[PDB]
Amino acid sequence: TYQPAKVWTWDKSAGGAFANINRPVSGPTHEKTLPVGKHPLQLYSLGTPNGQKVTIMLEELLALGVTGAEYDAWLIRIGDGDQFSSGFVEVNPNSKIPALRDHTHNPPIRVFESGSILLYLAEKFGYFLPQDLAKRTETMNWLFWLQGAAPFLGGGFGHFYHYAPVKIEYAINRFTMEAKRLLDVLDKQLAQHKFVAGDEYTIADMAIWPWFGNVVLGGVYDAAEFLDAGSYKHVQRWAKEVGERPAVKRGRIVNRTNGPLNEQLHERHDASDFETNTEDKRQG
Amino acid sequence: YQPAKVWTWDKSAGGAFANINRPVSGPTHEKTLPVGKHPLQLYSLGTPNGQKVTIMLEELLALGVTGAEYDAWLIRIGDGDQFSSGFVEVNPNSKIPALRDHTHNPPIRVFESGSILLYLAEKFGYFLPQDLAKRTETMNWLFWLQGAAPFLGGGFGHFYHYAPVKIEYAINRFTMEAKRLLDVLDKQLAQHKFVAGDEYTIADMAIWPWFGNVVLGGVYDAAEFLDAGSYKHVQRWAKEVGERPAVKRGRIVNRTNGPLNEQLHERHDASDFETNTEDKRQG
Ligand SMILES: N[C@@H](CCC(=O)N[C@@H](CS)C(=O)NCC(=O)O)C(=O)O
Ligand SMILES: N[C@@H](CCC(=O)N[C@@H](CS)C(=O)NCC(=O)O)C(=O)O
Ligand SMILES: N[C@H](CCC(=O)N[C@@H](CS)C(=O)NCC(=O)O)C(=O)O
Ligand SMILES: N[C@H](CCC(=O)N[C@@H](CS)C(=O)NCC(=O)O)C(=O)O
Repeated sequence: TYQPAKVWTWDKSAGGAFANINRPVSGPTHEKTLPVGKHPLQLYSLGTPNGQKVTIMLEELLALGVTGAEYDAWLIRIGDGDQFSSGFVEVNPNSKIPALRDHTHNPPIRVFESGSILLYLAEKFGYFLPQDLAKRTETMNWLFWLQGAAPFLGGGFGHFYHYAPVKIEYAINRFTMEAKRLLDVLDKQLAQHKFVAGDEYTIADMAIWPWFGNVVLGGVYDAAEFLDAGSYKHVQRWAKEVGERPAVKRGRIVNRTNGPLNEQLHERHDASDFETNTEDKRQG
Repeated sequence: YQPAKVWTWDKSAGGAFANINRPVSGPTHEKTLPVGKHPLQLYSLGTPNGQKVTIMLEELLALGVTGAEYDAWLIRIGDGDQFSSGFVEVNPNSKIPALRDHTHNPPIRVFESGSILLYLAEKFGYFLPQDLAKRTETMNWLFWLQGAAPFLGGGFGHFYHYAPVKIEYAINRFTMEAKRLLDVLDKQLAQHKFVAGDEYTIADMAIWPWFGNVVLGGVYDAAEFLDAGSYKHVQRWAKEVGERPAVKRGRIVNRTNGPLNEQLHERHDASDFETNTEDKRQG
């Protein structure tokens, strides 16, 4: 019967999902400077649920004509360890996407953590975060909630249900029960409010949709049936409402490398890229 | 064992926190929350997440910010107090800490410890830099904490410490990550006195009760396992922050175990630290 050691040590031979990238130590593995484009915002990211939050926000800002939200979204393949380049570590020492630099300052200001990037963009431009203190505070409560909940959905439920090479009943049960509890909190909130934090769409919706909205629409971990996604009537209503917004349809495909080819735009350097550079146009 | 097509909730599970954990949210009983005389009403327990907030409130009072006066009411999460109707009304997620600011009508509810730290920093104007670069870097680390603690607590703490059955696969996954996060923090503190820069902020208050106390042996009985003495900069900073007068006080609010002089079950007036700690209630 297994007993932990007095002092944990790393077995590099264990293998398994993300074996090639996960380590007990942080920092750079190689020297590479990040590319920088002509736009004021430089984003270094991948179209996972956390990258999508940020590119949905950027697209929503552009739809309101916000010229300062123009951006270059450079692809960082986390499977290849691009997050451990010297250049990437300088923008985010935690080596996770998304990471952004705002080049309208000197020196440029780095922003890492998807939730921090959403708050930074909301404050910078003044949209998608209410002015009223009570409404702003509710919006922040739900944004934080997501930032504290996604780790359970991804690092817990998604890991054990989808990626782990061994199906562990105790861990699947613990993390599926919690993912359901979180969906239930979200469902009972959306029963009473059009959007997560109230009557208006905010950065809280943008943070939550790529995780909880996509999970119930079948888009993450092949888990909608296992999670009984159809039982969360109000999550479904809201996930379809937010998912149909034109800026969400564009934001959700930026830096995306899975799904239908016509729903992948591997980098974004101008608005016209959506017309000409999606992966369905690059098959020859 | 193979997962089902659709997960169903069995009982017969009696593992750690199995008696409070459910796949559904909402109240288990009806009870109103107590309300005291002070402007800020806190409903919490002195776990790492409660301590973030009581530290901030004590730091603000140390600066003479009288509007941070607070009632810190005890919520016993092991008794299901987080599932009363009154508690669900302040935080529909049923976790502590949760706070209401009764200087508004209706009072403004604030839930998630990181949301509370931000709300208080913005309300009073302390512990969140005004310079945009420094402000942004403080928020990066605060959000980093809020996204990292789930792995330290609901992963590492759960599988290493609380679960009586030690599941090697899970313990290796979450220990590795705990150490990676410690190393991030150590490499940052190698270059900076506080987590976000030169000055103490809400980011230190968020991170200390988790990563600071883990390295000092205060959480999960894990310092040896984690090789915590290897993170020299986390140790330096953890000791430096722990010496702060307001940290010494904040860390004991709503604590219900440990030495008697390190337990103040509720805080309802500043003199409670002199009169009403569990050691002083000894007759
Ligand atoms: N708390 C984070 C989590 C970010 C995150 O988990 N990014 C993942 C991809 S979605 C990643 O970069 N993983 C790289 C790795 O684990 O090495 C945030 O909200 O930004
Ligand atoms: N993301 C959270 C987590 C809060 C949390 O995990 N609270 C725990 C105590 S430290 C809790 O109330 N647990 C009660 C339960 O799980 O039923 C926050 O930062 O406030
Ligand atoms: N270090 C990895 C990389 C995979 C990954 O980073 N997953 C992301 C989603 S793409 C995640 O669970 N993020 C948690 C969060 O968003 O807080 C792992 O072993 O789980
Ligand atoms: N629902 C429980 C209760 C235990 C609990 O709430 N743990 C807190 C620490 S006291 C936690 O890990 N919080 C995670 C966070 O702060 O994000 C669990 O099964 O993990």
